Amino acid sequence: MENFQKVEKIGEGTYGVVYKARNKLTGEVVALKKIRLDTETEGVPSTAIREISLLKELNHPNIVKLLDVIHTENKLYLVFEFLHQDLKKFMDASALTGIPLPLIKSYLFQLLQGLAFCHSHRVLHRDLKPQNLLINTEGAIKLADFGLARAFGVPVRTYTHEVVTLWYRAPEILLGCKYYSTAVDIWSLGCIFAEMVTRRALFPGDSEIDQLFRIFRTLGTPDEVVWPGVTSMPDYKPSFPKWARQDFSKVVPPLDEDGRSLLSQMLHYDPNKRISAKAALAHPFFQDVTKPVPHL
Amino acid sequence: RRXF
Amino acid sequence: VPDYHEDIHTYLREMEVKCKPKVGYMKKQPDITNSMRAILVDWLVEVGEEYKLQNETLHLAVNYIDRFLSSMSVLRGKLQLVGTAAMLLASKFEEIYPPEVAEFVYITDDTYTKKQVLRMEHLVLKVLTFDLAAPTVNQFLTQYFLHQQPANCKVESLAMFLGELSLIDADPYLKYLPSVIAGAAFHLALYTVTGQSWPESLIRKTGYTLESLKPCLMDLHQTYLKAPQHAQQSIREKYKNSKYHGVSLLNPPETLNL
Ligand SMILES: Cc1nc(N)sc1-c1ccnc(Nc2cccc([N+](=O)[O-])c2)n1
Repeated sequence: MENFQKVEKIGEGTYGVVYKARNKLTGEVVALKKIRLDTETEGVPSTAIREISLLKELNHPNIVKLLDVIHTENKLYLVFEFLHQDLKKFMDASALTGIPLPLIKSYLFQLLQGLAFCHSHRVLHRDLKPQNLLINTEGAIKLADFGLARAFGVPVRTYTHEVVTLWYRAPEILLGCKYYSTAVDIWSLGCIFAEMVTRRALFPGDSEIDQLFRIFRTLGTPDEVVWPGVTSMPDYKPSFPKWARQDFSKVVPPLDEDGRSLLSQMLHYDPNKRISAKAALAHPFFQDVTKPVPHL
Repeated sequence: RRXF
Repeated sequence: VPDYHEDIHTYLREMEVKCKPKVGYMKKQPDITNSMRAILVDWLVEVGEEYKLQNETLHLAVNYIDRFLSSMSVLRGKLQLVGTAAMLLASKFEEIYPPEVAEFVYITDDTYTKKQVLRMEHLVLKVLTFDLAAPTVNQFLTQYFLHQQPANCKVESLAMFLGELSLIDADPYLKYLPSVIAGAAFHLALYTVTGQSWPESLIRKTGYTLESLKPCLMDLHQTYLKAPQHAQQSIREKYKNSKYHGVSLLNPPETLNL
């Protein structure tokens, strides 16, 4: 830590504060995450355990790079490549004009690449949200914050009390599935795709039931035809109202036929039929993908 | 249990 | 989604080689023995039962112990400290919420302090260089179970039993990668329950013929035959539960037809 000068606080992640820092010997600018570390009572938090072990395994252009781990008696620091902004804050600043469609396409393409790489290496991110998606000045976007990530060499059991996020949560979790699958990450990314396009959260629920119901109002209340098994899932109720599926030309007006098609496949109700990240990369929507740079 |  | 079944298996096959312990490390430990290790692992089986931990957590903890003891000499009075920190770390990695640290002090009958446990945690992270996502027998078995025609829950439970038994005895089981032990455990379980044999679909996928599994299998057959007389009995007691269809009450075949 002697070779780093803290410049400023840039944010917070899972159980740690993130600083912009510079290496005084090499000149490199890094992002330093200082883990909240209680040395007498609980030790190294499970978020830092998972983030370190999983990110050391994951070397990809669209996943944030862990450069180094500095582990002393009373402090734990993670050294990352520095990235300039998060997606949440970028879209707040691009509200009114909107993020240009070509840049939306590029970001989605890149996020799918990073996600596909995670999944092929048995890592579930589990908490994809714009605040965890990081951008640089050169047009790259990267997955960040692997604190809630899990290795799925054996299937991951769902949390009784979900800590993950309401708005980007898959309907199978809300209805009480016993395990996560890679499909939960596709669902979140579909929500983020729609959010970039329309300039607002697709499903801004205020509770779990309201979250389900906001999904039902846009996508239609699911049944055995659309989602075999749904009516015998732990938290399914026959008293659920019946809403009609909305035309995606109303849900995401700016988006063309290919975009609407991919979206609907990323928001498929049945986790077994929801499109995979690898398959999504083959979709015709990415035929004309380019790499524009954002105005930060 | 203490254990060797 | 089964789009990554192959990729994941291939990737686990690659990582199990990297997370492998040194095979002859106990010979170079001057104060501890295979037999002590066996007592330690057996105790951890029981701890996972008391605290209703997942079986993967046990498998992970053992992997962490053997890799730690591969580079660090440990006196017999501290071996339990190593195990306890391993189980804490595995629980943190694998469990939805781990038992509190205090619970890990209590399970040793307060032979160590909370601070000792936490600083052993730090030391284990240092020596393992934070590489905790190790493939296990339990992971390979879980993936092999997708190839049952049809799925049979005695087979699964008995294969898990046999997998766990192998954690207890460093000689011979440290010789074998987890995918190989899982292979032998699955065949022997399938054979024991139905008389069937290591399926061609798994021969294509693993690239393991039954013949290549033979050395590990003969070891595992003897272990299974001699399980009721073994000094360590926690796994047997564990698998008597209705949860597991009593498999450890089924009778082992006196011959493998090999
Ligand atoms: C490792 C890491 N985890 C996060 N969570 S953010 C983070 C990180 C890594 C690299 N660069 C950045 N920079 C950055 C810039 C702007 C905003 C935010 N944010 O935390 O709000 C982060 N943040």
